[PDB]
Amino acid sequence: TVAGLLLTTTIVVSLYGLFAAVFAPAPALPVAVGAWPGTAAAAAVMDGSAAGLRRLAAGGLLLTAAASHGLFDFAGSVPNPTIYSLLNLGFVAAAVLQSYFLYIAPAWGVNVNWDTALWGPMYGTAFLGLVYGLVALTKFDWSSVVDAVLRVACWFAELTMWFWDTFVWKFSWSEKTRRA
Amino acid sequence: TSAPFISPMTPYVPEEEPTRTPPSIKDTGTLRPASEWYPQWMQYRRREDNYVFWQDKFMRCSTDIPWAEKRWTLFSTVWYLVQQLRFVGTPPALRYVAFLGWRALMFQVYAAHKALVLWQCKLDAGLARIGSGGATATFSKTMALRRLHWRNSPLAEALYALNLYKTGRVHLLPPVAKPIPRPTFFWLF
Amino acid sequence: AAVAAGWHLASFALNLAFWGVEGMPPDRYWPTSPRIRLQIRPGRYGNMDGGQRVYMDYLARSEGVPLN
Repeated sequence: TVAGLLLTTTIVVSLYGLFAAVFAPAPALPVAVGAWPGTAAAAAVMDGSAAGLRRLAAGGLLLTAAASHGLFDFAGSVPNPTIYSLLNLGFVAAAVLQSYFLYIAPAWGVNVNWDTALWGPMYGTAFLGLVYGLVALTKFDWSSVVDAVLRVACWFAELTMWFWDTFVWKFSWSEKTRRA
Repeated sequence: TSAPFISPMTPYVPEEEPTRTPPSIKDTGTLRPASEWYPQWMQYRRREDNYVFWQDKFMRCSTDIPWAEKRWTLFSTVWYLVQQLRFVGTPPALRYVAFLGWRALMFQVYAAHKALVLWQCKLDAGLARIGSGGATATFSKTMALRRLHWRNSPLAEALYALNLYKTGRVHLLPPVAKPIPRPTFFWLF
Repeated sequence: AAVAAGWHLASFALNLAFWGVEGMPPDRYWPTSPRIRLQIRPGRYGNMDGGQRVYMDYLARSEGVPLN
């Protein structure tokens, strides 16, 4: 069900964030040619105070990746079907809290759109954790969204049947009649 | 003797169902056409013994068809178009004219084949002379008839020519050609 | 013009060489009556008792019997 898809997608995204974060030394911040050639930290290099920050982010992303892999291959039977209810807390709440931080990120004026390997998996895994809160919140049967598909398909079918019988050709004309 | 229980002095060769319908009752093994309604031998038997004509008809046409002639394949569903053209899309008059022309052509072909067979018997009688060296100018009527009825494979006539040219022995003949089965592949043909 | 007419004439001659149904066996995917093949049978309404009368002369109209 969409629980498995949720967790395995968090696996893929976190492991790719690791494979792209622990294999490259660092990206480079744009120089913004002519931006206060003196102070204001412009036209410089990234500092040794953020590479370790990136590695710490990557390590946390890996720990939550392995945690998601464990939960996924454990609750694949959805041995303990109900114990994870504890770690459920840990797996979701903080995630949402994570997003909150990033949701206040534009307020603090921190730029997240320029760099790739830092805030991408940030917002990805945070939103995916909120979405796992959803998967546990409304309990998609993996056959209920298919039921919504069928509902909208039936509605549109009833629309096109009316459109046909009213503006194209009468159903009494097209279909064969019997008894004579 | 791989057979554990029973092993007669002659080894068992498996038998399998036939794959084609036999020659009718009326046709000769040769190339000449038949009498086209009634065979000539029908006249020398009792009236109460010639039910085999119509019985053979009933058999080849409806009753014993070998389940290998009812295989549905991709080749047979196009041969169906060809045959249905010939049987439903052509008027019987043109069919009749083509029939007459084909009969005439086949008669001429048979005459040619008979002449060729006679020439072959001369040549082989001539070569057996060099072969055995001495007196025998003879051939075998067996081989002439077997050549006229297409009962020898080419390898057989080659081996026979060699055997004649080397040892004579004009009465030592290849065993016989066996009947060709109906080729099948898969859903293909 | 002669060639473009000779084509039609050859086709017409070929259709003439047929002359009938002699040589044509029966067929079960194609009966001779369209009503059997098309499953057409009258119902209950539209049934006039003296309509059968009309039926007869219509037959008599086409079976060519000038009595009518």
